[PDB]
Amino acid sequence: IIDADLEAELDVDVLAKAFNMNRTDFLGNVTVIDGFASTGLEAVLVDKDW
Amino acid sequence: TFNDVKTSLGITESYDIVNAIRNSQGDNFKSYVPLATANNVAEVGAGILINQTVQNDFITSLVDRIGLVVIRQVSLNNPLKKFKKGQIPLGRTIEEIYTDITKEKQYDAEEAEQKVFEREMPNVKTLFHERNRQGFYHQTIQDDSLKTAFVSWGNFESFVSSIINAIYNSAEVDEYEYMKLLVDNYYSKGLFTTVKIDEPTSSTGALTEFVKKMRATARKLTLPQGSRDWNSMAVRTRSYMEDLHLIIDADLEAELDVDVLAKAFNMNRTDFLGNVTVIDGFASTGLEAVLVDKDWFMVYDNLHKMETVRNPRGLYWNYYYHVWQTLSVSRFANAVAFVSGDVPAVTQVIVSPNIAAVKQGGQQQFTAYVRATNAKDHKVVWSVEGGSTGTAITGDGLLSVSGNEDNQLTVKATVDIGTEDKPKLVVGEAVVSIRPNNASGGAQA
Amino acid sequence: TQVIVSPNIAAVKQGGQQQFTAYVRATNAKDHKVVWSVEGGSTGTAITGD
Amino acid sequence: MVSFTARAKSNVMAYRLLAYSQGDDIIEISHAAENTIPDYVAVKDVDKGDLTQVNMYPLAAWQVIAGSDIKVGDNLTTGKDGTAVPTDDPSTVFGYAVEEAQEGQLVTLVIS
Repeated sequence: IIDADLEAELDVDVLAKAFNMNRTDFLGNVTVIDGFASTGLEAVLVDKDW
Repeated sequence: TFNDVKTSLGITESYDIVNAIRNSQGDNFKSYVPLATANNVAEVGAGILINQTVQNDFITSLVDRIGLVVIRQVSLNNPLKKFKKGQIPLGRTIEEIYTDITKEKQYDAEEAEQKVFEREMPNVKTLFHERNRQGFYHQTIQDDSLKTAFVSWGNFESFVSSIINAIYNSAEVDEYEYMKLLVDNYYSKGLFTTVKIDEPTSSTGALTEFVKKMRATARKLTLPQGSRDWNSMAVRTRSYMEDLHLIIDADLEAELDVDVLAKAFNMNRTDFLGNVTVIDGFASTGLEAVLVDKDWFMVYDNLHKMETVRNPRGLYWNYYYHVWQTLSVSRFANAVAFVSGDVPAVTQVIVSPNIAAVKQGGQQQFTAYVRATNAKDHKVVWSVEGGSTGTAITGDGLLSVSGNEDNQLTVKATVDIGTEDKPKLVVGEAVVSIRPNNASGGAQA
Repeated sequence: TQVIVSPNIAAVKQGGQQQFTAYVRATNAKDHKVVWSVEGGSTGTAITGD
Repeated sequence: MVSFTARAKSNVMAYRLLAYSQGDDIIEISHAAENTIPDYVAVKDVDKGDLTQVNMYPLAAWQVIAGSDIKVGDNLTTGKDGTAVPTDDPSTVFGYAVEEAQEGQLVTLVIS
């Protein structure tokens, strides 16, 4: 779970991620959100059964 | 039975999100202001332990029953079980036999007049393995008591099976750990072919070099022509890229994936560094990673079954899932350790025909394979011990039996590294029994 | 961040024992020695250092 | 074990070090005095007039309330309220710690 802005920063600057732009073998099922309200919370990675 | 139960029992709350929303004034939490029941969603969301019986909202006399029971089916697997072999019911020892290639003679019909029946011995070496771990998984299921917590046999039975599944999880996870142990053990014995690397978890250059070294290694390991340098035996063998596996700590793995683009490009490719098995960190220090041919593992199942017994007094069942297994490692098949930081100049000298026998007065040529971490040729010194007689060995590794003793000679290949004040005598050892011959002699001339 | 105490729920008969385990979700700084304590009505009733 | 009847004479608290005295045809028990060697350890709260029992057995170790912070291997003696505290005077040592304890926590001890 990650917002679009950070996601974009990562897509462009980190080539490993760019190479694996849509691969769930790299990270999880990247789902883009509006943004977390909690201050400092940049991203969360959870099990689908969470 | 409980009474004074908090909704936030073990909650180390950072801040009260409810109040954050309540006091929202153009801040991020304004996005939750439009919500209608946010206060309750937060209050009893995010979990909830214990269980405080809740009365019905409309009729307070009535209580709300549980609508759904969720019995989890989570199963753990041994990431290394793909290296397992078959079952061994009867017997305990496994003999691994591996032959070898043997030189090349030149066609010569003239010579062949007398060399029919020349006699040329095979180069066969064996290893033995045996049942090792023998444990079991003990659980009590007091079914009759459990029944008060269920309203249906579907759920009841599901629960019981989750316990049984947990037993299987327990077994499979421990299996993993013991296989991990095999790796650290083999390493602790200096049997992996070692590779000196700089701490990869530092400079990206080190990470880059680390990858290059692994790639170099892998290509050598699968080099069809065969090699005698990638295992703990002197035998010539080979691997397949799909049979090579990389045993590596997730942290380092991530470092490599991100910083090395070649790794990223081939992150999804088994033809790059073989198959990859990401693990938790090794117990050994410098052991950063292991590249290994699947046949290296000699893990066989022995006895494994579940025994049960009913306690007629306590109305319960005990389950005893036994797991006896032969866990071991072959010295054949290729395997490489990537060791960060300090390494020995020589890790493990190997001597040819480790197990040999020779007639009184006969001779046997040996070869030493110095597993150095450099290309400096640290020089082998041949030696023989147990020589109750003048039996001796030549400087080229040629053992020559006196013609009369038999004392299971110890053949040594000594490599002294470092200063002679701290003579680090790395020694390869072999043993030679002496077959009776009683040939006429005493002194030549 | 948080400390998780093993069996959230126990049921000691009196004079019996129950081993609890703390899972300190530190983050980076390897914090250590957990102080165990227990609250109740009848005096005595206590937890060992482990 | 060998059990016998004894009467508390001063609000016995669990996990406290106990002493005893000869009372009205019965052994009376209470918290051990400060800086001495205790005889028995409480494992139940027993009030000033309450009657209870003692279970005799050469226990290897006792679990008592630490009267102060205790380091592994510390020689222990009685402290305030019958708690166990670190010391260095042999004549008051009744055992020693085999585990760390903070004040108010239980500390396992081995008798000597």
